[PDB]
Amino acid sequence: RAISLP
Amino acid sequence: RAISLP
Amino acid sequence: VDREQLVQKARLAEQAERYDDMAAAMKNVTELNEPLSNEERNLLSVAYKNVVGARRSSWRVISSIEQKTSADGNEKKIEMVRAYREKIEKELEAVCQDVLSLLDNYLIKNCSETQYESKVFYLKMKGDYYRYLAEVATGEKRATVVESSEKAYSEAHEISKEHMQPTHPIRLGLALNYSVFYYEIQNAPEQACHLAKTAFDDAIAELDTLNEDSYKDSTLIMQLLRDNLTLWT
Amino acid sequence: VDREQLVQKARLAEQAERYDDMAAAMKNVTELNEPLSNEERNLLSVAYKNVVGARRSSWRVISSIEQKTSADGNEKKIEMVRAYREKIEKELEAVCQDVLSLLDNYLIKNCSETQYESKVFYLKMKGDYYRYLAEVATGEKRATVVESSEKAYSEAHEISKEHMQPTHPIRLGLALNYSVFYYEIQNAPEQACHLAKTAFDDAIAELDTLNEDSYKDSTLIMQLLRDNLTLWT
Repeated sequence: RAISLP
Repeated sequence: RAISLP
Repeated sequence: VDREQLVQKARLAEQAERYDDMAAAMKNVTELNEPLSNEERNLLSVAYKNVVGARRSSWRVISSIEQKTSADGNEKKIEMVRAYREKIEKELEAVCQDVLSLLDNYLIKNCSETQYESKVFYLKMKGDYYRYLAEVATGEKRATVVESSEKAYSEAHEISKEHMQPTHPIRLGLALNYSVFYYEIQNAPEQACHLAKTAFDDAIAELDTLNEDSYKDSTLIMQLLRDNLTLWT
Repeated sequence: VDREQLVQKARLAEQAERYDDMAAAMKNVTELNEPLSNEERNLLSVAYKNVVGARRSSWRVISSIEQKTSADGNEKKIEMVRAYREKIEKELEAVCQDVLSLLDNYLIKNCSETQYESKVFYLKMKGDYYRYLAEVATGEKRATVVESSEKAYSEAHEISKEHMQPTHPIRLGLALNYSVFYYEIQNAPEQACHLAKTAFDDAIAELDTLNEDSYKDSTLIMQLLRDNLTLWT
């Protein structure tokens, strides 16, 4: 759900 | 560039 | 040794996008020397299609760069791009040989006279995987695998013409791939167009022979035939 | 083969989407015990991010299926879904341990006092790869890797606060991942929000300090901070 660094 | 069966 | 677990493995591996595991499970199923159900056939095909597919896609990217840097004129870099291309080729060829061995020694061998669907499906795979070998082969080696590809498709087409309705997905899919073979591999655009147009036209003539079970799959392959035809003309 | 060839192999492998080959190349580069350029750091990071990424994605799919079939109550199926999850975990853990070893033995070790950017980058990776271990760990094993992740992010945060502008991509990217750690791993949503809001506000206050070489990476991360904030509230 939360997005980390691509 | 022709497409074969997926 | 539980055939149902191996199939379940294959279904799991497909969902987790682990195509080597999926291929290994389905190879193991095939090695039990008993016929494959329709679902099992597709599981085997999807698995190896992805395993070989990733190498085909890598080879195209690499070849494409090899071309540009080859023109650029820097050896050290060219040697390494070329070596890398070869490494991927060897992988690709090993996968094709693996599939072909399953096809020749298990799958095609164990089809009875009346299992037309399966014979066509498998002979088409045999054509496809020799075609994949053809994509990367040069010289005499290319000629050999091209002949083998042609002989597999040719036989599959005979059986399909005689025993399957023009709208049958497997027959349509063979026409699709066989025509692609004609165009890209044999550089025979006329023959390729003729095959795709005939297959398309014949399916249209007998359009009412569609069962709701096949409607979606047949109409979609038909679009692909037309798409290829539009491109080729 | 020269350092230069290994780096070029990494670039080729990246274009071919062969992330194992990319990781192996960059691993060899690291083992030459010389610092990594900016491009080389990113190459190392993108490589392992994809290698581990494919396992994390597979683990989530399998875990999600395990929960549904677990509820279903068929032991044979449960056992093998479970075993499959464990097999993927072992792979994922091996990849994380491989990276962490590179970070501890080579990359962080070789950072001089003034190489602040490098230190933060590497300590952020250290936090990330312990975080990935924490994703699949339970019990005391989980507690240990969570401590380790926290330690790495924490140090990276002190160095970035002291030595980098609020708009610096690497500082922003750390605030992003560290806040995710707070939310998903520590189950500390207030701490998560505070970190992401502070980092975003601080970057906006000093937004005049973007440089034409970094604005793009920096602005992309600011969106992501806000995106997470929106979701968390």
